[PDB]
Amino acid sequence: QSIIAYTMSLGAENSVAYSNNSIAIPTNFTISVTTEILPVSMTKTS
Amino acid sequence: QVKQIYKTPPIKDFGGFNFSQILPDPSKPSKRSPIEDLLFNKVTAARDLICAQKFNGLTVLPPLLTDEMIAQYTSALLAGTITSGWTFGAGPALQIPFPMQMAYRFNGIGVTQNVLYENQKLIANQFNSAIGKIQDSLSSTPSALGKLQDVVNQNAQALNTLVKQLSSNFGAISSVLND
Amino acid sequence: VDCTMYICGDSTECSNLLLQYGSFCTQLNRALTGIAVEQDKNTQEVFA
Amino acid sequence: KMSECVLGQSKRVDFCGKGYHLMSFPQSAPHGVVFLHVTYVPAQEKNFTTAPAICHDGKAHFPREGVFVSNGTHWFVTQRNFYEPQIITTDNTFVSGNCDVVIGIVNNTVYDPLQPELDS
Amino acid sequence: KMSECVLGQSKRVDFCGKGYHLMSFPQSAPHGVVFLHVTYVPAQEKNFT
Repeated sequence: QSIIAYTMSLGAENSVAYSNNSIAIPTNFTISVTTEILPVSMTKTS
Repeated sequence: QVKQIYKTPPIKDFGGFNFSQILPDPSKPSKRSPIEDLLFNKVTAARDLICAQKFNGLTVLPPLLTDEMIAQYTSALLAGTITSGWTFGAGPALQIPFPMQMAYRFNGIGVTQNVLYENQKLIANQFNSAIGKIQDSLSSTPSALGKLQDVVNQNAQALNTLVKQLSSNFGAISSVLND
Repeated sequence: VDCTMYICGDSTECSNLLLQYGSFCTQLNRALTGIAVEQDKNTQEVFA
Repeated sequence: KMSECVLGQSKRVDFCGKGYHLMSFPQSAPHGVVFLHVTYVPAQEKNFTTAPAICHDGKAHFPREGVFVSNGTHWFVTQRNFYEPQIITTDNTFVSGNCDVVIGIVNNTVYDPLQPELDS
Repeated sequence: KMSECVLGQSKRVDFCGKGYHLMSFPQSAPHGVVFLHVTYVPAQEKNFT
């Protein structure tokens, strides 16, 4: 257990096989739910 | 914006579109496109302004993200949009031929795909010519990048006025206080 | 707006006392000119 | 956001959530509002082989709303966002010109649904 | 603008360039970003009844 400093990684590493006569198509799906927050008002004074 | 990082295949054939003027160049250490290098060049013993403003109570901090990482992000986005179309924007990426994607976009705008299928060489020639022309144009015109210059000039002017304000008497005997 | 006509007016003693005080007039005029040109920019951009 | 993502369906990408937007629900919060977005996500892909067009009887046929795929031995047509095989007929294709111009065309047969019943 | 005109195709007029939008490409610049737009333009009209 200690403190370590480093250089971050931008993200994962991926490559896609590209060909002049190839294609891919999905077969199953999924339903997802997300949440977002937004402020509206603020307090009145005198 | 994106979670993964994509890479172009080593072979650079896409049915007749050169695309060389925008892809990263492995030779240059900055791994930047010629357009990017032109933009960077176009946009621009003694004490530097940094230390000069330093030694009066003003400091400049460095940003968090660096140009290499920014270029990496840009290249990843470009490779993804070239290889997979819009599919990777809402889930896993799926490969598809470039003329096929062009036909889909032409159907989307509202013209039947045979028109594209029978004019491929002409379309490619026009595309390459347009890329060359825009390269020449942004190389030539020197007055198309005002806004960033104005931002820098405003910041510099504000700092210069602030530092120059120190020498005013404000109605007293002398500005210097030790005297 | 003009600095002197509102601050001092026509008094030379006030003027040559004030010129040592500071350089606020430049900033004031710059801000006003910026707003003035921004108006025409807005009109051009909406209608042309 | 209230105007566009709740009272209807939005086509703008990433405006009303990540994925393909379906519906929305609002909720009340102190000095603020809360949104719930429902989205559709594909999965479980599969590899295939494709061709641009088919030349049959000296004529070129194009898909009317779909795309041509091959399982290795046969050819079919399917929608872009889901897998379903169907027999290539003349009711989901249209003809335009001969097959001496389009690059990458293949040779196959086209099932005409008129002939078998006209012969029955 | 980056979210809408790049990751997909937009139908709003004059939002991602002049003319009919097809695709776009981003580029990086000091303290800024640059977008390249590709559009479609018809020509060579004719009269009919």
